[PDB]
Amino acid sequence: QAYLFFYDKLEKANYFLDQIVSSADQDIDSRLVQYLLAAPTEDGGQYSMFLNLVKKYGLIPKDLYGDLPYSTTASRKWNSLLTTKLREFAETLRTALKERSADDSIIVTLREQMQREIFRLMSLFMDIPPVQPNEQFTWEYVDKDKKIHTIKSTPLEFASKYAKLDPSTPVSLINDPRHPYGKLIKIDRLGNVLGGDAVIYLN
Amino acid sequence: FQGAMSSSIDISKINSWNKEFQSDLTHQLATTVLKNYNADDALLNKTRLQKQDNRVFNTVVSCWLFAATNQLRLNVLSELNLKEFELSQAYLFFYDKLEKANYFLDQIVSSADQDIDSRLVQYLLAAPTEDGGQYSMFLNLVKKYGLIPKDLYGDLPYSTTASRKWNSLLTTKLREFAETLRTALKERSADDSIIVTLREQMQREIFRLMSLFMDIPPVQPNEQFTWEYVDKDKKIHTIKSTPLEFASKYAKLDPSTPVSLINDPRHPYGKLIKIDRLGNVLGGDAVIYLNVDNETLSKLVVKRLQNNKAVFFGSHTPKFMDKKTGVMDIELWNYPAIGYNLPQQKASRIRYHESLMTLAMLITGCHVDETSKLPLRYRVENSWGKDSGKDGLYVMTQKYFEEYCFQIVVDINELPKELASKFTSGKEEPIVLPIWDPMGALA
Amino acid sequence: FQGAMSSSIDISKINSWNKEFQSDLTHQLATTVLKNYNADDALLNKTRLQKQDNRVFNTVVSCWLFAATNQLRLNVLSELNLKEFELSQAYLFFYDKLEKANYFLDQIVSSADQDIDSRLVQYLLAAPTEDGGQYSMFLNLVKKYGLIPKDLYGDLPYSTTASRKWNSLLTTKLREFAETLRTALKERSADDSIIVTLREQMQREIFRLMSLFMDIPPVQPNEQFTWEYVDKDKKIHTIKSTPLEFASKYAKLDPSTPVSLINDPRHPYGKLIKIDRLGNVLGGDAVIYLNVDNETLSKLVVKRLQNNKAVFFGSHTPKFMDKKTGVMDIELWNYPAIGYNLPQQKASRIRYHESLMTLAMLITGCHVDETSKLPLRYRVENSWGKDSGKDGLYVMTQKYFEEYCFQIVVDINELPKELASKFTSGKEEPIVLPIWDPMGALA
Repeated sequence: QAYLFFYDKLEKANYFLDQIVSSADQDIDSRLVQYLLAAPTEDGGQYSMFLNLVKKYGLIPKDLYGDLPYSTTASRKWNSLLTTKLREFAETLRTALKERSADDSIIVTLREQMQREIFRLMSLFMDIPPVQPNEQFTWEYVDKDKKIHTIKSTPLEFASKYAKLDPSTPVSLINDPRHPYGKLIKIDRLGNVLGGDAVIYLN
Repeated sequence: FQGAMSSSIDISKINSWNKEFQSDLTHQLATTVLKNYNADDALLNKTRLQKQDNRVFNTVVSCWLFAATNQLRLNVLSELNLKEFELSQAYLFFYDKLEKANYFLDQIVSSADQDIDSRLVQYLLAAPTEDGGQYSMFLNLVKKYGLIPKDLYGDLPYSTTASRKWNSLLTTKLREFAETLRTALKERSADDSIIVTLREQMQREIFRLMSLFMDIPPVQPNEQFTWEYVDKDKKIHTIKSTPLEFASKYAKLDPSTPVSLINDPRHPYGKLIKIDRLGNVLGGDAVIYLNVDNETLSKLVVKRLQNNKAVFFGSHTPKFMDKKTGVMDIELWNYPAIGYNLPQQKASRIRYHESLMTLAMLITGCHVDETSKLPLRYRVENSWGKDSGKDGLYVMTQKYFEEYCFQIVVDINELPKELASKFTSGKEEPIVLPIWDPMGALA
Repeated sequence: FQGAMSSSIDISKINSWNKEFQSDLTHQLATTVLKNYNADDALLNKTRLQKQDNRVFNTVVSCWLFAATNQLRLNVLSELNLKEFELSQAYLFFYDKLEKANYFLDQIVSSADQDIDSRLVQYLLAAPTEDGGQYSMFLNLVKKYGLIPKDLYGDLPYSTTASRKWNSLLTTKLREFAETLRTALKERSADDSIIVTLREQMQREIFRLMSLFMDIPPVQPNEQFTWEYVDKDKKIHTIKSTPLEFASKYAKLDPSTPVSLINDPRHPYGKLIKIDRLGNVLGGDAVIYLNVDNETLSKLVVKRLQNNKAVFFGSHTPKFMDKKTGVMDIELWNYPAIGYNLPQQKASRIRYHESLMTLAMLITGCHVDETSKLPLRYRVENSWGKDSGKDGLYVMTQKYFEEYCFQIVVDINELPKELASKFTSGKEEPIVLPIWDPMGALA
């Protein structure tokens, strides 16, 4: 679970930076901006967000990446330190955006230094997973019969070949009396992986 | 495409950075320790603790409800020569909650014109009856209800200590009433007979539910109560008085003298600041602050203390506060040792949702640079008991005061005529902030 | 003078060094964390833990008293088809303590010639009846007393679990007897009538005090006992046997096959090593080890395991052992991150009072480099229960085995004729070490 938790938090933080740039035009005291500054890296999530993570990172057996780190069970402190920094970065960005354009060289550099800094702080409470999504890992295990086996696979292939996950089949329905039935419902801006799928429900 | 790509998390990038951080010894040590322990517990700096934990103060006196009533408590204690004494907090808590709920109904009617999904309405539905409050709200309660000794109205009821459940049931009902009102307002006018009746039935229902968790106080504000007590000498006495007279004659409270100042870098100093719609008793006073610089703020704290009176103040608890040792020092934890530094300034911290007032406490002392200078540290007290801090006492640095404290309350007579007139002129137009401003209610 | 001065602690020196260490970021972080937490708790490396905590073993079987009897326990379990079974540890514990105390009296007589303040005598008076032991000592007990099911002699007595008090009272008496003997030996000869009587009264007194904390076992070694039990099938059975026959016929123990090897870098390999005077049953076998290199030692562990038998082994507990996670890895704690490195090698560690055998455990499995190589990790089990380690199981690295383990016990028939002959030739003269050698008794 920690595997996904790590990338979810790293992605949300990065996504937040983008949300701030795309709303740089609105006032700091606006409804959207204040809302963005409220809880940038909360642990919550949705199913589409789960799929956005799995399509990009895959899955791995817990044996290779457990819940050993303190923050994996008591993330409140960690999240708080991260958020305090994201609030500083938000000002740094907005400020730099008053004079420079978004695609401007300076901004692009600034955003990269922020990703760097986010990742650095995160690596202090959790290690980046041991293998990259397309990198092979070797897993030793014992089956029901006490017979030992070795599996060599990558996180992505594993999620697919062994976990049998097909990201195209899952869809979520919802009973939301506020709107007509048979209509599709979309939650604006809600996400984790920049450019990932949106939160969609069929009412 | 290029921009969106540059803004995505690149796996090669983070793994390359990881490789670089891992070749740094400080980082290797930092992630060993930080995967094992809470950053605050791991980084608490005992070397700094050693020099900052100083409990000597050369200027000393001889949650929001406790902090606001403490002085009045002292007044009674001295006026009647008692060994111990306590004002009923529950008395004010009961009326504060009943008033807030009623006030909420009014807020809903006055905003019936805006959509349900609007910023103000949604905000109103969020936490209609939270326990927090401000000093002006305390005065609004005391002017209407007075004060009573704790002996006549204690914290016996369950909900007086665990109000969360109760508050929740109340709020669920207030949310139902909000719809009932708004709905009835689509066709009828506010002053319309039907609405007025509807609102009264709601007050009734609120009071009924409240009476289930707490009893209405035993006497009305102008109703006499008789209080039997024992003074320091074991000699018994009987006092016959009403809540209002008591707050005045024995507690010595004059609602016209207290004024609160604040250090809010977002706005010019010398200007008055008003929090829109924030209140409890319908038609009561508004939350008003006179914005001022820190030097002035610090000097006022010293003067009040030299006048032998503790100082009500609002701060951002528990930022940089160590409850175990009772220290409030923004440098007590060695975060820079792990490359964690915080450059964002006070004004920005506020605008960017990073700092706000969350709690009211009391400054009961301070230490001034006896050379020819100014305050270095303050003695702070809360109502958590001898358990919190050192026997309940805290020590706060001057720098912490400047950076994570905002408001203090003083008597207008202790202010320079220059600032006093800000409250008495009538020429000052206040800067008006939204009801959700970070500089609002204190727990 | 110059030399003594250069060897003194110079205040300017240490404060100058401090200044230099303080300007190093890793050091600043290290002393922040280390003033707050235990070095082991602070430096435990979870990144290393993650990869080393592997509970997969391709070679598996299907405190000193528990480890030495476990196999015999298994033998009975299989021989009688029981769901569960346990040999009495208390049985051996009783006679071990009684024998050691008696043996001590003999040690004192045989060294009566040396001064009281001598190295050997003072050493003898130190801990005459400690609970530790060796494998040869286990055999000396079994050859004389046999074995019995726990059901007939359990750990009911208080002292069987908290022997410290009891041992202390016994030792105080043994110290009194030591003087009484030595004194009587200044004038009389050892074989002198008086001495012989005196020694018998002492045995009597030892046994009397021991019988107060534990009962002598219910049957004598050649005395038949009747044991009622239930097999896996709920079917009841009665076994009539004596302790000696039982240890042999049901436990299948042959005292002639077990031999112990050891990796002691202080001496040449291929040579036999003997611990002088170390024993329990007067006239019993001595503690003997065949010194061998680690490759050989590791291979023997594999072979025993492939023969489906756990392996008794002595190591330095709890060096580099994490009880909470059940891991024995000398690199599990990131000490080099704080500049703490340990270059001293095994042979030196032993000679310099840094490492010794302290505890006996069992190797119940291992993982071999299935390519074409050798063992990588071993499965280890102790008798502390499911609480210690992971459900009581530990995982030990190959490197830990090489560095902080020393002795293993195998059957002479599993040894290469080359090494087997070392025990059967009769030509080998053993290297003789003092009774206080770090390679002695195991707890």
